Amino acid sequence: GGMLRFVRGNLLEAPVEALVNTVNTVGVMGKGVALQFKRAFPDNYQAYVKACERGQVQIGRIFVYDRGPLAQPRYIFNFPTKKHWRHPSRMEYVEEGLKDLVCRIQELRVRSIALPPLGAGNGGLPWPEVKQRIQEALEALEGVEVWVYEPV
Ligand SMILES: Nc1ncnc2c1ncn2[C@@H]1O[C@H](COP(=O)(O)OP(=O)(O)OC[C@H]2O[C@@H](O)[C@H](O)[C@@H]2O)[C@@H](O)[C@H]1O
Ligand SMILES: [Cl-]
Repeated sequence: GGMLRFVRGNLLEAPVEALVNTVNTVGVMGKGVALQFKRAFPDNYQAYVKACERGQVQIGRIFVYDRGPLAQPRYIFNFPTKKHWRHPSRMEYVEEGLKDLVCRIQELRVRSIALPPLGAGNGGLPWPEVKQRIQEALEALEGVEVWVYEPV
C-alpha cells in the first residue's frame, strides 16, 4: 500500500536500498549532506564529478549511481537542489526533482528510500513547504517505504 515516515538521526545509516543526496550542478560537494556523501561514498562522488563535466547534471533530473547489485545501499540518488552553490535553492527545483524521483523509484523497482530536508539547509527554503511537497509526492507510492529525516 505504501508508507512514509518522519525520523531523526543520520540519513547515511538508514537501512534502505536507495539514498538521496542533495547536490548542485557545478561538480563540488563542499558542505552539508553532500560533503558527508563524498566522504562516505567516494565512487558515487567521482561519478558525479564526471557527470557534471559532461553537462549531464541538471535541475529536474536525479543523477543515479548504482553501487552494484550486492551493495547496501544499492543506489545513490543525487538530487539537484541547487544550480550554482552560491545561489539558494528554489521550490521549483524540489518540485521538478520530486517528479523525476518518483519515475526512477519505479523504473529501478526501489523498495525503500531515505531523504534529507531537500533545499532547507544551505538552500534556504522553508521546511514546512518542502515537507508538503515530499508528502504529496511520495506517500502516493505503492509498495515503497520512505524515510524522511526532519531537521532541528
Ligand atoms: N547526516 C544527516 N542526516 C540527516 N539530515 C542531515 C544530515 N546532515 C545534514 N542534515 C540536514 O539536511 C539539511 C540539508 O543539508 P544541505 O547540505 O544544506 O542541503 P541543501 O539545503 O539542499 O543544499 C544543497 C547544497 O549544499 C550541499 O549539500 C550541496 O553540495 C549543495 O551545494 C541540513 O540543513 C540538515 O538539517
Ligand atoms: Cl556546496
